[PDB]
Amino acid sequence: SVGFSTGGWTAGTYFSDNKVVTNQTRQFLTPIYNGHTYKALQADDLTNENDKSKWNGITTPWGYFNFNCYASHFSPQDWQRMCNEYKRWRPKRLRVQIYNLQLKTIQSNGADTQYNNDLTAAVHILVDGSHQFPWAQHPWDDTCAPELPYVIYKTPQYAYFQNLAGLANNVGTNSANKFLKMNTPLYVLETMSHEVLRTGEDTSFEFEMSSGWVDNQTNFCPPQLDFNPLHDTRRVAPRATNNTTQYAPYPKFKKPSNWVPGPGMAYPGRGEADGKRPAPMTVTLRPNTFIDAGNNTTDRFQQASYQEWKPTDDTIIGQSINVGPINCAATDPDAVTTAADAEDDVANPNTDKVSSHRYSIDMTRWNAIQINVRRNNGTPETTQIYRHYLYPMQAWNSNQIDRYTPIWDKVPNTEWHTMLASSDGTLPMTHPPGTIFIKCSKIPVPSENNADSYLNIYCTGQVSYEIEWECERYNTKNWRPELRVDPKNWTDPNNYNLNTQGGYIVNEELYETMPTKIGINRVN
Amino acid sequence: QSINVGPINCAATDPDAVTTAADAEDDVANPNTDKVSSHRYSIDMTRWNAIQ
Repeated sequence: SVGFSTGGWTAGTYFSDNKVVTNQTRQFLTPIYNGHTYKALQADDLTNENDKSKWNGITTPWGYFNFNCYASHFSPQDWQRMCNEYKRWRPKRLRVQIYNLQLKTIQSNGADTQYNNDLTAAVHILVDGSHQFPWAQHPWDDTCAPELPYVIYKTPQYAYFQNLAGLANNVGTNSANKFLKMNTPLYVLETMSHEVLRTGEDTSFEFEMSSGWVDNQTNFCPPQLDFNPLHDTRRVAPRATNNTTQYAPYPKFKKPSNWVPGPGMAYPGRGEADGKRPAPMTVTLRPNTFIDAGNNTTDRFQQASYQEWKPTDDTIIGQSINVGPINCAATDPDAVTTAADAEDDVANPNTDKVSSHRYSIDMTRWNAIQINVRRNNGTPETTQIYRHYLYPMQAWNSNQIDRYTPIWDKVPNTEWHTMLASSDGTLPMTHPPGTIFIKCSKIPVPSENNADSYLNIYCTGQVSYEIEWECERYNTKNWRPELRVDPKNWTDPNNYNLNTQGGYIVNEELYETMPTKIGINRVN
Repeated sequence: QSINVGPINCAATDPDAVTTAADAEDDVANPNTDKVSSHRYSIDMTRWNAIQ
């Protein structure tokens, strides 16, 4: 009833050979969002020249839970133990419980604000498990459940994309412009069946997860260098004299390999001080039936070549498609393109404060690739491949991740996709755990004039979430001891600890990395 | 050797009209530009104009 709890606090991590189970409970707060209504959100009004986008979408009264991050499921201790004791792991399933719900009215009496509970108020809880709504979740959003278990979790508001103002507009006849505008979808969560719960009710959800592995081990040997120098190779290298070729054997310590360095792009980005085109890769969209108005009413394109339309810089900035990290097996951009978790004062350099995946010592990831030719006049020349695509006989490893990395990303729903090897370290999965949407019930109050007037309320409760992790211990024949995740290298010995104000101390002087793939060697 | 390969455009949308065309007779007397069939009409957002 009203005086019975619908659950209890569940916490702690279980370790075993084949599986690890994490248990977290958070007290959460859900307010009223967006005035209980749906609104269009147009970035052209919200932005300015420093960062401009034509992004259009819908903001909703709903909010959602986000469990996607490792620091959400692992304490620094438990993350250390994962990295030290297991060669790889992946999430098998997620169980979420929402319970001990409280609905309070916010009512002002004089200057005081009084908080009384409405025992008959309800909460809307929607789970979209088949992903029929947009999936607005960017993996690096700051909306994830809090790291410390005693911190309140404010649920983020849900909003999604509709169209690009430059592409979708009223221009031309039988044009991609109107069709993008006509065909723009609208999603309202009240059109799907969902639960409504009062204080005595609770609910639960389970999600099966299929994905690739997070690999904790590193390759000490470049696959090209794994050979025995004591012996000759039968294979001979060409030597060009005049119009003929003379052959000589490769040296014992240089043996040609069948194995090609993995795909990679070393592009840092423009490095500009604005927010216009910050990513290494930007993309522009021009449907072939698109009509350019020659105004600001549409995107702008000049034809550079026959049947080629080059976007203007404003068009590139406007469509705001930013792609990164794209580096894959190239290691030069690692520090610059993977960075996160930094606030910019500009007063003090955050260069070493920022987190990035730069710390991998793996030997399958390349600085530079050189191709070698000889011209007719006898001049050898070598150039480098800065964008190197998928090619037969490539083998490589993912970059390292840390505890502040998001766990998963959603694979786009499309006909075709290539192998899912992420540069940011997420595990792409076709169906991630379904989003749990939460909304306070809309309690209307009578009004003399016609007006939308409701009762100001909010929801508080406890969310318990649990992931079962499939893991594997390592065996090695290595004689020597290996690197492990440890505090010894920290600049600041007092880290992941509390100060006298209650502040949680993380990475104040420098970013202290607790990365995967630090020490465990696998043989080629 | 007369080896001709097309359409190769795949996800690039600029060649769509020009490289996919078919079902046209050439009199040259009247323009067949709009008479010809091609797959140019997709509004899909996964296919790109340009990559920078």
